[PDB]
Amino acid sequence: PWHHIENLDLFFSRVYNLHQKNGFTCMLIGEIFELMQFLFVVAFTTFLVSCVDYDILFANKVTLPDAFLPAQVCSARIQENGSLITILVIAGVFWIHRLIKFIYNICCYWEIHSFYLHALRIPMSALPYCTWQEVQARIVQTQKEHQICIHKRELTELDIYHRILRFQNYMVALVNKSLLPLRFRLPGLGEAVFFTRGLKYNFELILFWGPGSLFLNEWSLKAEYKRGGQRLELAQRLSNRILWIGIANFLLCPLILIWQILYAFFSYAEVLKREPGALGARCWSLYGRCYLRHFNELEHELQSRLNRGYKPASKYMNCFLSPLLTLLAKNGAFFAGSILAVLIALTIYDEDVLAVEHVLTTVTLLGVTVTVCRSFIPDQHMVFCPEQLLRVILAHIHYMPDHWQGNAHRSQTRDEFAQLFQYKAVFILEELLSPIVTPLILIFCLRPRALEIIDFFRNFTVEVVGVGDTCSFAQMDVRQHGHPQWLQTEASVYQQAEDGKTELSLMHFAITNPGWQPPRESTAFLGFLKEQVQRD
Amino acid sequence: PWHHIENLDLFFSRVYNLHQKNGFTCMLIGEIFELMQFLFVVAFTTFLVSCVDYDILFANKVTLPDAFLPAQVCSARIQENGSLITILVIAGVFWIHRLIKFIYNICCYWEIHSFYLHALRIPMSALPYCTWQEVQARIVQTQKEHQICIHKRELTELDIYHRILRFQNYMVALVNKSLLPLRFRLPGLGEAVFFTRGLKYNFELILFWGPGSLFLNEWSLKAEYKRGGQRLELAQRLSNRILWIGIANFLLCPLILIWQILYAFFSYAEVLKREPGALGARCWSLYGRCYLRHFNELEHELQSRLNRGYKPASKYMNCFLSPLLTLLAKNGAFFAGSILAVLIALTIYDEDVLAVEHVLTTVTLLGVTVTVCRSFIPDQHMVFCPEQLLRVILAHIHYMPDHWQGNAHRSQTRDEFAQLFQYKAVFILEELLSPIVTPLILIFCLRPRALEIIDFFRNFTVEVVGVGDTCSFAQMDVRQHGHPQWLQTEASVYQQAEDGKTELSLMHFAITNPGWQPPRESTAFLGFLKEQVQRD
Amino acid sequence: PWHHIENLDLFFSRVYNLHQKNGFTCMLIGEIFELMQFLFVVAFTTFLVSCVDYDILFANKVTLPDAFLPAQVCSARIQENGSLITILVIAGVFWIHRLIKFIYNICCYWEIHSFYLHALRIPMSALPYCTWQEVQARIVQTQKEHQICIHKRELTELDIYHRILRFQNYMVALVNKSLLPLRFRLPGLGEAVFFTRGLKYNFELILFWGPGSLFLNEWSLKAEYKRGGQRLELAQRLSNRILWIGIANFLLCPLILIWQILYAFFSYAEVLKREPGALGARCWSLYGRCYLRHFNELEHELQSRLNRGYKPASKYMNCFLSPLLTLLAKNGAFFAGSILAVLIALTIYDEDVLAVEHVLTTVTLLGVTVTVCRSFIPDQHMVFCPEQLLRVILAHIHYMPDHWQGNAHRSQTRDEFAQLFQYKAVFILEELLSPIVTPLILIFCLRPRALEIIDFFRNFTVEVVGVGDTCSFAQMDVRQHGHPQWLQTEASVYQQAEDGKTELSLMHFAITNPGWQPPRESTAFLGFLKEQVQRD
Ligand SMILES: CCCCCCCCCCC(CCCCCCCCCC)(CO[C@H]1O[C@@H](CO)[C@H](O[C@@H]2O[C@@H](CO)[C@H](O)[C@@H](O)[C@@H]2O)[C@@H](O)[C@@H]1O)CO[C@H]1O[C@@H](CO)[C@H](O[C@@H]2O[C@@H](CO)[C@H](O)[C@@H](O)[C@@H]2O)[C@@H](O)[C@H]1O
Ligand SMILES: CCCCCCCCCCC(CCCCCCCCCC)(CO[C@H]1O[C@@H](CO)[C@H](O[C@@H]2O[C@@H](CO)[C@H](O)[C@@H](O)[C@@H]2O)[C@@H](O)[C@@H]1O)CO[C@H]1O[C@@H](CO)[C@H](O[C@@H]2O[C@@H](CO)[C@H](O)[C@@H](O)[C@@H]2O)[C@@H](O)[C@H]1O
Ligand SMILES: CCCCCCCCCCC(CCCCCCCCCC)(CO[C@H]1O[C@@H](CO)[C@H](O[C@@H]2O[C@@H](CO)[C@H](O)[C@@H](O)[C@@H]2O)[C@@H](O)[C@@H]1O)CO[C@H]1O[C@@H](CO)[C@H](O[C@@H]2O[C@@H](CO)[C@H](O)[C@@H](O)[C@@H]2O)[C@@H](O)[C@H]1O
Ligand SMILES: CCCCCCCCCCC(CCCCCCCCCC)(CO[C@H]1O[C@@H](CO)[C@H](O[C@@H]2O[C@@H](CO)[C@H](O)[C@@H](O)[C@@H]2O)[C@@H](O)[C@@H]1O)CO[C@H]1O[C@@H](CO)[C@H](O[C@@H]2O[C@@H](CO)[C@H](O)[C@@H](O)[C@@H]2O)[C@@H](O)[C@H]1O
Ligand SMILES: CCCCCCCCCCC(CCCCCCCCCC)(CO[C@H]1O[C@@H](CO)[C@H](O[C@@H]2O[C@@H](CO)[C@H](O)[C@@H](O)[C@@H]2O)[C@@H](O)[C@@H]1O)CO[C@H]1O[C@@H](CO)[C@H](O[C@@H]2O[C@@H](CO)[C@H](O)[C@@H](O)[C@@H]2O)[C@@H](O)[C@H]1O
Ligand SMILES: CCCCCCCCCCC(CCCCCCCCCC)(CO[C@H]1O[C@@H](CO)[C@H](O[C@@H]2O[C@@H](CO)[C@H](O)[C@@H](O)[C@@H]2O)[C@@H](O)[C@@H]1O)CO[C@H]1O[C@@H](CO)[C@H](O[C@@H]2O[C@@H](CO)[C@H](O)[C@@H](O)[C@@H]2O)[C@@H](O)[C@H]1O
Repeated sequence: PWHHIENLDLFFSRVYNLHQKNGFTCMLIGEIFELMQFLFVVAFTTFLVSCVDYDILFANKVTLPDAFLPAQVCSARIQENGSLITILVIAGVFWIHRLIKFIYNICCYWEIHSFYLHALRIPMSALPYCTWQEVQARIVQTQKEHQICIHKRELTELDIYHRILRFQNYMVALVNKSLLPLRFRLPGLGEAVFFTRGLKYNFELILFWGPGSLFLNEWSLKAEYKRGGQRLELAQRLSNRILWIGIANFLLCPLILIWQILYAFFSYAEVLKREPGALGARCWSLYGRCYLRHFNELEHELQSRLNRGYKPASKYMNCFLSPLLTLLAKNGAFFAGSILAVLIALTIYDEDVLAVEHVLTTVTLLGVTVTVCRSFIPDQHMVFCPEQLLRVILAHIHYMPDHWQGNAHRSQTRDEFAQLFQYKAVFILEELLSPIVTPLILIFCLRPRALEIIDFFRNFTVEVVGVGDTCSFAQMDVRQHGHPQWLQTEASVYQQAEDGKTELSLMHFAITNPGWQPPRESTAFLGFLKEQVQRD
Repeated sequence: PWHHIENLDLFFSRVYNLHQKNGFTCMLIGEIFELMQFLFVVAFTTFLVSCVDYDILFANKVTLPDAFLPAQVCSARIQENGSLITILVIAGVFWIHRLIKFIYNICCYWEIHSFYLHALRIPMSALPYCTWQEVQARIVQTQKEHQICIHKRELTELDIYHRILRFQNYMVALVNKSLLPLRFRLPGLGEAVFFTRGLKYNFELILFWGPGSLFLNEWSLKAEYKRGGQRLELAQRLSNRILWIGIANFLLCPLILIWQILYAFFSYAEVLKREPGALGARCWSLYGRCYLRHFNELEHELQSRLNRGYKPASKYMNCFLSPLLTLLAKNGAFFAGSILAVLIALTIYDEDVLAVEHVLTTVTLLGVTVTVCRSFIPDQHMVFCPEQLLRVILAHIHYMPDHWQGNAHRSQTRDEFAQLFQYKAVFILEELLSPIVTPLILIFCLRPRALEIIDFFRNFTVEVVGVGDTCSFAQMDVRQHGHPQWLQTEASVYQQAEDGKTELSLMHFAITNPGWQPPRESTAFLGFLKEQVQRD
Repeated sequence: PWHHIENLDLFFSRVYNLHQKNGFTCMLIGEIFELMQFLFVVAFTTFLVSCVDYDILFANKVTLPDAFLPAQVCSARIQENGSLITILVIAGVFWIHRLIKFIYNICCYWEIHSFYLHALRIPMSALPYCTWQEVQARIVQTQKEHQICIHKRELTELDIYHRILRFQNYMVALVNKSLLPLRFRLPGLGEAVFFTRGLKYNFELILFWGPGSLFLNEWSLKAEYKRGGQRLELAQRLSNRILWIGIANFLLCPLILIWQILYAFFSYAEVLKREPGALGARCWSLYGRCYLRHFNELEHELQSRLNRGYKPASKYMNCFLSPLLTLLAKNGAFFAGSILAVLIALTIYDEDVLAVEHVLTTVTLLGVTVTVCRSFIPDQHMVFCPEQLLRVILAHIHYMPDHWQGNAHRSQTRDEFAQLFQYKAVFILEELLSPIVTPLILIFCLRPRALEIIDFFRNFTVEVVGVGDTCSFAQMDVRQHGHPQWLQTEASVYQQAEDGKTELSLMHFAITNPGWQPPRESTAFLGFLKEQVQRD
């Protein structure tokens, strides 16, 4: 609760994170569990590889520990493996770095916990039931007593938003203006979108937080990037920086590939054996979390919007069925159910139809076949309405390409709605492929864009008095960043928010935070909008 | 895409069918699968009857093909069966007729495929996502360039409807005016309705397409039926025709009975072993598909209406529970679950309670008993609302007897809503009974109505300039076929659409096809209706 | 259908009960089943205790009846048990009393059956589909012909309500004004509510129907309780009466405890073995059936309101999840699914991984663990809205504390909504604990309130001309029993309906029974309410 604290972006971010992971104790436990999962994957894997005698386990009454070798021998058997010892040393160094960051993080989170209890007065018991809106209103009222925000002003409830979301507004504006290569033209497929967790991590490590990034403070852009001249040498320097970060990625490829595979296998294989159709359900697509996101939108508001609108979207995606697969399913079900009905009537009649060379395996395989086909057979009496489903999905989601509203029922619309909605299986596949795909996209597809990235960060970076250097769009300025088709805008092409992000983002903010005082242009815009809504 | 083609009814029907079975390839495959199902049922059955040595299979390690007899012996064993060889010869003749019709059909469908691609310009890829409305608008715009409709006029979008649905409007009007015996008074039951697939096939074979039917062209009624005189000799001729068609049915009874038995056995026996309650779900009742159908309503519009309104109807049917069966279920569940809980506690305690003469079979039978009873026990906390359920079911369905709206909750209403909604099990039973029941209804209950059928076809058959001879009701003429209670109508009794079919059918058509230009009386009617709706 | 019958409260109650248990036959069967369940529990239990030779059954091919001992020995083995014979004699005396009451009840119900058939003219076939509203309208029209209601007036449709619900309105008003101890302050828990079936039975046996109750006739209060004086001696007499009834409860404690144990064991043990999560579903809480109930509300109207509003309430209760349990579930699922995926991959690879000392039991236990955790893991994409859920729950339920409407999302609101909504498991536990808890609450917590109970029954008991002595609140008088905050009321504190029961109860009655003629003040109140609703 200190006066003139430190970097305020971090303080506010930590406060927000403490509200999200409901309380200090919960958060501490969550982090500890996160550290134990890594160590368990690595140690379980190295135990399975190195200490277990599979031959005795398989064939050659045997108790479980009859397989395991004694530690006095496991240590020697794992030590005489240069590749394994090297992977373990790199894994242990990453782990120790993560454990040290965790200790430092909890030592800094006890300070936020004391902030809550003593200056906000929200006990950790009343924190899960507490409405981040109420939390930040407490903070804004506290700004008087326990002084913060070194010496600029009183907090204005959007400052906190800018502090928590400075780099995320930059990502939103980068992806919104089609920098940052995502679309690819694969042979044998349409234009794929490849945006993963590792790729966005690399983009942020290149642009925002690193040794030689664009930013020096975490709230101020380096002084040269604001200068119009010397843009070409800056572009060359950025290109070399991203080249070498891509090469580090290419060299770390084997280790991250191993991690993604062990790890994929340690959860999704269980789910596969249980319910193989859980991976046929669809998830909201990291590209799509960044596309459908308003500018100053905290994570919980985006996710509330995203799951309010999830079941409409599943009803839409299941409308759409291929006739050929449906017919193949129907008829395979007929023929398999016929042979199975005959074999079942026989095994019921005499009961010795069973234990005939292949009858039992045949019954089981035929049952699996009938079940798969019946899962592919659409439910008769299914209401097919892709227009109203798309209308309600939009009402929850707020952003959609413009060539969707008319032709809701075509393959073009369905095909690029799957850009946003994504079978979970292609998610797991796409997270597996990112170790081997991220370096080459990073080296080849982004380095040509470095001169456009430099011009973005020079052109769209405003200095706001209290917060520092923020994105130019996240101001929610209807002027200078509007879009003439949605709407007064003093914005030409290249200087405009594409899918209506400025207008819809300002509306979403004004609706979610009713306490905020809207500037002149924003107030006039919202008033004219309300007049048009109530009039028309 | 030819000029002055052929019979246009067939051309249009084929075009519509090609749109429905989404594309030529899909349709071809579907027909091939339809041909392979027949051949598989017959060949699998004759293999099970004739080639398999059940004794060795049952009792007397044995591989599966140890049962089968060698073909050099299967041929002789199937050939020395006069009944089997005769059934196989009749089956093979029906098959060859169906295969020849299939070859002719695909040779005629390649012409419709070329029509699409070259004159409509809708590739087979864009056809599943294509909206029959858009397809027929293409057709109506094409009528200028690739000339069709030999020489009468330009197409008016209702001509295509009449062409595709000429005989189906006749069936709708026949069933609507209570010709065509459907209601029967069985002893021990209420008035049953027996309308099947085979019965309607026989009605159409008698009336519409045959050697000596009412129609000579497929678009023109024979010349004598338009004459008022000689009605009695025509009635006698029709009565003799239907007598001999009924006798052909009675003679073919054994073969169609065998077909229905086998074919139901295969599929529904599999479903029975899987989920015996799937046959307790209810389907929309061939009588009911013809009762709830508007006049000029293509199959996909009826089915869209029928499944939009399916779940309300299931919620209605499950409201209604017999108290005696509910009480018997509750108490049988109590006593069975009590004995099973005791036996389960014992088998858990010692684990040797099992392998006691009858304990395991008792546990299994008691589990089945508890599950059946719990399925019959209504869900407590079930909202019982048969008035609003009937209101929404009507909103989807549009046609309901008039003595339903008040007493939605009685046994009279539920009992004759099951005329339309029909357990799937009574559907399979009613399709099994049709081989043995259709000849006797056809000989006894319809031959007395022949003089009324002749008067129907003489009185209600208009000659419309472009289309030929169509039903008089399907014109959707508010005059001369109205109903005074629904509504100006110059229609007395016997000359009126009963359940409001004219008014509601004209409204449904005007709503589904917004491009159609409504005649004077229809326009005035729809305008007055809109004024009354917006006023009241 | 007799003229000047008997006590009319009983006649009307019986008529209502006959309508509820749909018909005489159904009702008779239900009662017979109720008698057979008691006898079966007792006889099955005494057979399991006394006649079965568990040693031979467990260890020492054996047919089931090899366990049972011959009756010539079972009689002697059950007779030489003083405790068992005593429990059986008390059980048989209670049974014989119940059988005698059943015979008398059906001999009195044949009279109501003849009443229906001959004076109301509703056959038992048309009775399940018959709408108690229609039944009582028949009754009110019958009041002219088959004369009833000895000589006061014609029936006014609220008289029947008072007759059926005289003592239940008293319970509603007792619980509504916080007499009748329900809230308790347990250590280690919040303020528990303990209101069971046995406790309310004891309250009614003390107050309403007994040897020396408050009422002498069933429709008239004893003459002394109307007198202001002698209140202290009446309070002492009531205190002694409730002391001795509590002591009878304390002495009968072992037998009712045995009954509850057995009876819960049978049914809920079966359900436990089947679906252990059925006991995690929530039920509407005997306290809560009495709290949410309007004054003159028959049982079926309350239950219709209670299940119309059940699924909203379950959606509310499940949008509250503890973060710590959710995190523990997620991570236990991870670690268990990881070890199980490894063991499953091994058993798939070689198939002899199985039959290794503990692998199969480990796979089963791990599967149970993963399933339990996945049940505790909240469904991602779950819409969390406790404000609109509470709004719709209120719309169905009509009564709620006033400090709920604002903070729908807190632990205070959830914690005292579980007062009304109650896991089924705590219901079964709370019905088990009532034999041992009811005597001590009855002796200690209610005897101090006897002087307030006397003042309640003296102050709030009006003599209405046709019905006799009814509760003062159940008149639905907006004056003299209103509440100034809801609303003209001439009611001070202690003389007012707390949660708005008078106003909302009068509204519910006027809406459910549209035929009733509302008195002056009630009519003016309802009119002003309608004017305010349509105005604001
Ligand atoms: C110049 C060099 C550049 C090279 C850079 C490489 C970039 C890619 C590296 C990827 C990696 C390196 C680890 C490799 C280990 C090697 C050891 C050898 C192993 C041999 C045996 C770190 O990278 C992750 O780090 C995260 C931050 O830690 C980032 O998100 C930040 O996180 C927060 C901040 O605390 C804030 O929310 C915010 O700041 C960011 O959102 C991620 O964006 C990033 O992918 C892997 O860590 C990852 O593990 C995966 C599960 O595989 C985790 O999955 C997630 O959570 C699971 C449930 O828990 C679910 O299962 C899974 O569905 C879910 O998705 C990831 O979350 C991540 O933890
Ligand atoms: C040739 C030079 C190369 C040297 C190594 C650098 C390699 C490049 C990355 C280095 C990297 C991890 C390694 C990447 C993971 C690899 C995955 C696979 C690897 C194994 C397969 C270590 O990060 C720091 O580690 C420090 C030591 O631990 C180093 O000491 C330095 O010197 C000392 C004195 O001068 C200083 O006192 C000391 O403070 C310095 O830090 C630093 O050099 C380094 O920057 C960066 O990761 C991390 O960056 C941070 C922001 O920084 C990210 O911030 C998160 O999100 C932001 C929200 O907006 C906010 O930032 C923040 O709210 C949030 O927490 C994290 O999400 C996190 O991901
Ligand atoms: C003077 C003499 C009069 C005698 C007339 C008899 C009238 C009754 C005969 C009935 C029969 C004779 C076959 C007997 C074989 C004997 C061989 C011996 C066997 C010994 C071993 C033909 O009759 C059917 O023919 C159809 C046309 O082919 C008709 O519909 C037309 O169809 C289209 C046009 O192509 C157009 O849509 C339109 O024009 C009509 O809608 C049907 O109405 C008619 O029932 C049987 O065929 C039938 O098989 C059944 C499944 O049993 C099929 O079931 C349907 O599809 C299944 C999924 O695929 C499902 O399982 C099933 O749920 C579903 O219901 C039927 O569809 C039908 O194919
Ligand atoms: C004592 C005389 C008796 C002779 C036999 C006739 C027996 C009566 C029916 C004969 C029957 C099948 C047999 C019934 C099935 C039996 C089931 C059980 C049987 C085994 C247990 C064969 O139909 C034709 O077969 C031809 C040869 O294959 C014959 O050759 C003739 O002579 C040549 C030169 O003069 C000519 O060139 C040749 O074109 C002639 O056809 C014809 O006689 C016969 O009409 C009719 O079935 C079929 O009728 C057609 C419309 O016709 C129905 O149309 C469908 O729906 C309509 C949509 O609106 C439209 O029509 C159409 O869009 C659609 O496709 C079909 O749904 C279909 O069902
Ligand atoms: C001075 C002395 C005072 C002492 C008073 C004690 C007060 C508590 C006694 C409790 C007891 C004494 C029996 C003990 C047997 C001892 C024999 C020895 C056994 C050794 C081996 C009678 O008490 C019950 O009697 C009922 C009336 O009969 C009362 O409700 C009235 O009922 C109607 C009127 O007919 C009218 O609706 C109305 O008037 C009241 O609503 C109940 O409120 C009362 O609890 C037990 O009876 C009970 O059995 C339980 C199931 O355990 C029954 O459960 C219910 O139905 C089940 C499905 O059927 C379900 O499973 C269960 O979920 C459900 O809850 C109860 O319903 C009840 O029948
Ligand atoms: C030291 C004296 C003690 C003597 C014994 C009395 C003990 C106290 C209760 C006695 C009790 C059962 C015992 C309690 C259960 C115990 C559970 C565990 C026990 C074993 C562990 C027997 O009830 C009666 O039984 C009679 C004989 O069978 C007795 O004969 C008497 O003398 C004769 C000539 O003068 C008379 O002709 C004869 O008519 C007298 O009845 C009476 O004394 C007794 O009142 C009362 O239970 C019952 O009360 C009735 C209303 O009364 C309740 O009414 C129900 O709900 C009401 C709706 O608003 C309405 O009333 C009604 O619509 C409905 O039906 C019932 O729900 C029911 O529960």
